[PDB]
Amino acid sequence: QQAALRNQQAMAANLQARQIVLQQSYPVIQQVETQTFDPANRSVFDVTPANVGIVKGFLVKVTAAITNNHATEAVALTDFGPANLVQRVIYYDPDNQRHTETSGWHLHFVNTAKQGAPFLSSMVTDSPIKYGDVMNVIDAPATIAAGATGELTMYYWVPLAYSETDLTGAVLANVPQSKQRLKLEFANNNTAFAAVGANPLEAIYQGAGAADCEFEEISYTVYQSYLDQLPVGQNGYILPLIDLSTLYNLENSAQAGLTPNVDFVVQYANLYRYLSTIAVFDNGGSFNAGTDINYLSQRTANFSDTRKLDPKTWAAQTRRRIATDFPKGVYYCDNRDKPIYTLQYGNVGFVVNPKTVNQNARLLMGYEYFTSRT
Amino acid sequence: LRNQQAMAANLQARQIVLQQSYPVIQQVETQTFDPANRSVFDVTPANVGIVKGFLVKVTAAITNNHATEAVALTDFGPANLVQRVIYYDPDNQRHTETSGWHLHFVNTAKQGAPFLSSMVTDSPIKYGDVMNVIDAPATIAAGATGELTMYYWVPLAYSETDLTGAVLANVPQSKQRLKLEFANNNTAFAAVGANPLEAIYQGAGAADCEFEEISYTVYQSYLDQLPVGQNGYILPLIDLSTLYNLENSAQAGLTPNVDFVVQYANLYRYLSTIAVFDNGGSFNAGTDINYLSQRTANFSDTRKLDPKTWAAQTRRRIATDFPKGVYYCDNRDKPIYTLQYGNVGFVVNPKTVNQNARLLMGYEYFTSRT
Amino acid sequence: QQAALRNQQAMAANLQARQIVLQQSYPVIQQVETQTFDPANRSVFDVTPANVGIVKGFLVKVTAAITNNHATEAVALTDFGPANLVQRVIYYDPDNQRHTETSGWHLHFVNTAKQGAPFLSSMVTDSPIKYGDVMNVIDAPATIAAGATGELTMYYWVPLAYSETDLTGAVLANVPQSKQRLKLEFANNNTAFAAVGANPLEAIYQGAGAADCEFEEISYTVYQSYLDQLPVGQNGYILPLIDLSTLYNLENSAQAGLTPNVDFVVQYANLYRYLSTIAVFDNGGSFNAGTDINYLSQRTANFSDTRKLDPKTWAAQTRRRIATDFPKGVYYCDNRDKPIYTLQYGNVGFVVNPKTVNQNARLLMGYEYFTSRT
Amino acid sequence: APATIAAGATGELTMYYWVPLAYSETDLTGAVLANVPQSKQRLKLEFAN
Amino acid sequence: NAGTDINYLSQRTANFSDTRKLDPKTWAAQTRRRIATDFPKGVYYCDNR
Repeated sequence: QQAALRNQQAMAANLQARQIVLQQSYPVIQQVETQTFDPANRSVFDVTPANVGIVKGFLVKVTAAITNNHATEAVALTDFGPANLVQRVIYYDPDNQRHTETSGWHLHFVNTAKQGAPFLSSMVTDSPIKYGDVMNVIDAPATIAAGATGELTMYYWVPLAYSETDLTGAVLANVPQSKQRLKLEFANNNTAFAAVGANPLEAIYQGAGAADCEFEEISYTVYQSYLDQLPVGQNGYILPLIDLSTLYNLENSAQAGLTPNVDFVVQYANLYRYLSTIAVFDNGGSFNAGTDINYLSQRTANFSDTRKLDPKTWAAQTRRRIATDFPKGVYYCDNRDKPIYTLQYGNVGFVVNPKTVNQNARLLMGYEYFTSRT
Repeated sequence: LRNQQAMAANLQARQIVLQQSYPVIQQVETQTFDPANRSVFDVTPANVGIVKGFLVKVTAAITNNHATEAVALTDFGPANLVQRVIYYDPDNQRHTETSGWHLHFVNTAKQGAPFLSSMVTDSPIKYGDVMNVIDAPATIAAGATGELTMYYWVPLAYSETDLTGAVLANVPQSKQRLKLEFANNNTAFAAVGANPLEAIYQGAGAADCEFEEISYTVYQSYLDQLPVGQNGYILPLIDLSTLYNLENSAQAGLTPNVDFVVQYANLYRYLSTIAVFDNGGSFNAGTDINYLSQRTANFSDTRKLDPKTWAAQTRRRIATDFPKGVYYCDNRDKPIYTLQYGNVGFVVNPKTVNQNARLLMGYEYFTSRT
Repeated sequence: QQAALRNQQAMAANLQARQIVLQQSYPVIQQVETQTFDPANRSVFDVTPANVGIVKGFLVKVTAAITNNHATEAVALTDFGPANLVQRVIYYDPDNQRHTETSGWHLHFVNTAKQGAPFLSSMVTDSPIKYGDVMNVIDAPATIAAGATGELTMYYWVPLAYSETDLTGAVLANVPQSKQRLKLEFANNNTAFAAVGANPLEAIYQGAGAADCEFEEISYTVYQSYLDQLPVGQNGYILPLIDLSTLYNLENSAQAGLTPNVDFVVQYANLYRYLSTIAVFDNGGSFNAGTDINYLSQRTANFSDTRKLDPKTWAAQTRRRIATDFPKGVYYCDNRDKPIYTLQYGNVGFVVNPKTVNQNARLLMGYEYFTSRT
Repeated sequence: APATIAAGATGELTMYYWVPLAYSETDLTGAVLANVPQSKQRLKLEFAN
Repeated sequence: NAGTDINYLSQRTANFSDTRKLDPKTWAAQTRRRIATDFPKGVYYCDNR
């Protein structure tokens, strides 16, 4: 019957231990690996991080030099640009369980959503003191002319723990036996450059000189963030067992079958607690600023929409979250305080009712969620 | 507790039945007809002993009446001589309900090689395709008549030694129903450019092809002289109270580079899965797929593989590849089984998606009658 | 004295735990790494697999594009062909202990022996239904003409566990500290192409156009097969300790000193339990279909041959095992049910009594064996 | 290393470096215990060009 | 369209059995018994009252 007291007590014990760990341990961010390579030779890498304490996440620095060898035509950044330097990232913990498995662009948009502004960007102000884009932390030339070489830098934070204060999703890596694995599939000369008229979704640059663009090199450095000198007690190490037994993951998917003026519904799976949802309307390679959509919504089994909104009003809600708009055709939904959980109510779905549908149209979905390891 | 003993008893009873009864394969019905008149038949098997399955022999003569154009076998060919099969037991409970091609592919998966095929070897002794057990001419030229032979095994029992799914009909009284829908002049021939999925021949002369006639003979396989003990007949109650069925379904909504997930239902113990990528009438050898997988919600992929590596696993099971666009997955040792609907899904992430694309699914599973 | 009861009990406990692990865990096959490279730049790679649960083995997919740039002459596949895409494979477990260390051709012949037919081949039948070589799982053009480019695909299974049901040789990889290592030494432009008259043993193609053949690229993908969600008990994880403390390895060697009509004997070492033996008679670069051999045998210290047979009768025994013959000059011996163990009887040797011996003749031996980790 | 390389000639060089962790073969001061599968050691070499 | 683009319509239970798998005209016949005429082209009705 009742006995649910266990949960209540478990939550309290988990929160208490989390606090003790945060108070007693010390945060460390350490380089684990750096490599420079030619994408023509290789683009997929498997990084083996260190097994020390509780791992919170990885900061991945990526730099690249791209030369546009075309005789006459230039190329220009796509909407995602340097966020496409990493095509896909997948993490496995010591028990070989998969956590995040998503695209670089999705990971980057979530980094932005969680910062509350374009990730690691430099705001512009009227200050006479010379603050500004001094260090080019995330940077890429808007265009690369025929014969020119452009230099790019972009960063991604691959999260395990939900935040610096909420260790839900963190990973205990102390078993010398099995290693963690951070797999990075980088852009290469076949994904980074889109010809005029081709789909720019996964590309960095697009334009009439694309066929002659090539990477001179790509370099990456993985920094691992963790907590060391974990606190001990009578029963050994004090550890938030729920935090460490919960997966905090980002995943993406693709769905097709849209038709003008008809509700296109993407169901949320059960068991997962969805914190945020991103929907990219790849309208056959065209990315529009809401003009190809009637409305978007989140709906429960009951025909009840909780936020059926026209595109600009939907965008207004997002401006309250990241202080600007996501790129054309990218829509965001924050459900952090009340995660979508199909057990709480009936099934739930994310809805897009398109106004215009080009051939090969599809919705690319990105999700942020918590789920029990077991 | 219990069960340990229920299963132990079931297995003991199965063994006694196999040891004491005697297997019989008997013709129950034969018929010749012209599909222009009829193509659906309801065969009434005999209610005797424990029924294990039915071997269905189908022969047909196809005439290409075109003036100058020929037709050639589709990838499924004679496997499409039977379009669908449905079996109802004496208690009005359905077991298998699937297509002829899916049934045939499962027959192959269970044999471990193309069903009833003749393997080619260097033997100087004249073994070989002597009897043309499953046979069909590669092409039928304009004005020619081709002769075809096809066999299907409709299973009730899982195998010759595992009676799970078998049917007790020595008593039931009420009749069994083996429903067969055969190919006809509208399904057997595909014009150039048309979808060849359900057809036997395709080509420029298709519009003028027709069946001269089709014949079928159903053989029933059962166990007779059932063993009797104290309480009466010794029977494996679990085996006889479990359904072993094959079923098919169709799913659409595929989009390039996006995971297309087909959820497995709960309650069923899925032994195998077949997925056919009918890419708008085009059937490709993996080139239109990024990867296939089986996935558990919140536990990721247990076998996310590129098409060739997926095909490699299948080569270990049937010693060759299934036809273009046909993908197989063996889960016999550890059946897909979720207590919650869709806690597991079959995944196909397509590279190329043509108009009218869809996945035709085929399942082999066990489930309780109750 | 007795007390050997311990062994008997240990075996029972090992078998019981193996069964529980097989029944309770779930099998997973997951990609760990993929790379495309130019053999002119590099051909040796060290792959770091994931440390998750009990590792059973690795399925390695290798593809390549080879162009014959010769102006006029073609090249043809050698007897081993694509099986020589990988020259050598070596595996080290987390404790840095070496398991398999052998040639790609030997590993492939053992894959065939254990399947009971040419590994991952497509048999030919009279079926009218279009089964067949649809997916080209293991494939290579028989010849590559002057100016043409051929595409190849081959697969190797690198075993740790003996089989899917016998976990002897499997590896427990849970220590985050030390990584496993799978080293692959691939073919390159110096090993893959043999000139007319040169030794074809390690080459893929041989012919008058060989000097102008080159790889355009080689690509590999390593898939790791393992058991996850291992069963736990009162004493923690239930594990077959003998299985996990036994090495199941493949190794190869070379011996010379053959003389016509004289028994050439290769001794089996002590301690190892030899499951199979492969002997390749590289008769100075010539590979013959038994015609250069009087007989082969396995012999114990006692002049007692257990199977002294003429080449065709030896080949007949092999046809019962793999349903066909191994390539010219390749001889196989199955000792799986009663492994050669020099403790069981005196020393034992594999014998070849050659009829003809060319200059630079040698026997290349391949062994499959079990041995105690300690 | 050849003392000189004439116009048009190619010279071949060989050199060795011992990068010490331990002070000597008998004094292990400075040696490194490398048994944690997690984190790797790293030896960076910046060559002449 | 007036049924010409449909093979059949039905109501089916998980048991995979159909309680009324009918060709379009026969499906329409059942509706004619309910409303004394046919619904407009492409509109199909099913009474489960």
